[PDB]
Amino acid sequence: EVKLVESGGGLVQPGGSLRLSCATSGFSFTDYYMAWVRQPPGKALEWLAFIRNKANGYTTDYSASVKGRFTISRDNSQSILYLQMNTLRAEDSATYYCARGDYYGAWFAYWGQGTLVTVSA
Amino acid sequence: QVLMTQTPLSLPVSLGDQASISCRSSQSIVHSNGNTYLEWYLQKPGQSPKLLIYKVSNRFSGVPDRFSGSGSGTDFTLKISRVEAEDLGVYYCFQGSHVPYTFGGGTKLEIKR
Amino acid sequence: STSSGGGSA
Ligand SMILES: O=C(O)CCCN/C=C1/N=C(c2ccccc2)OC1=O
Repeated sequence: EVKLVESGGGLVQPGGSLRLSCATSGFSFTDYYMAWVRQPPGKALEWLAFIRNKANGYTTDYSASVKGRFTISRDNSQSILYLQMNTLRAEDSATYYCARGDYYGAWFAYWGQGTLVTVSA
Repeated sequence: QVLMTQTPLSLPVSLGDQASISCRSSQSIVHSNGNTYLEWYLQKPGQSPKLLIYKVSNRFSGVPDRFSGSGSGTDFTLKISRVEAEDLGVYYCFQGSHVPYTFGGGTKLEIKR
Repeated sequence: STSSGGGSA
């Protein structure tokens, strides 16, 4: 049913951009809150930026750790979520996941398998 | 920003014993509407995290009864009546009602004796 | 490195 797949991460050089993507399957993509959580090989899960559904005018909020660099977006026709990351760095190397809110008080009801990024060579 | 501070860092248990993870916020985590978007997740070794309890105490469909959360305020606590081997992993509490949304540092739930 | 390469709110 619900399928969330990420892709676009890889080995990048300090500074410089990259564009992550998440494909959707099994749900009217437009009616749901979406996010990007990040877990550096290190430890803790870290919410980066979130995008809401048509019901909420597709608003968007970001952590400050990516406030100006990273930028979220959503292809409502193709049902895909993107995360453009710019001037990457060290603390950026991590497995980036895709998440979709639940019809109730829940932000991450469905996570993707996650895609890894490594920046520091 | 309001950070979550969950303890203990590591929680050793024998399969079958109850387990209790705490999560002290650092300030009221009540949204403008009436909710407290405090959630729990279980990330098993090398495996995306799962949603366990969304509002301070609702149990996400598919998660077994063993799990339950609670305690509105600044102190929230996740409890598991009997811990199966498949419960072992790292639990994180997530604060979802105040931007910048935050996670706890986690609390590994490994086998004790 | 390869080619051509309190305080809380
Ligand atoms: O369950 C119904 O089938 C499904 C869809 C309902 N619209 C609600 C959605 N509600 C949220 C949401 C995300 C965080 C807190 C409160 C609500 O994300 C969504 O995609």
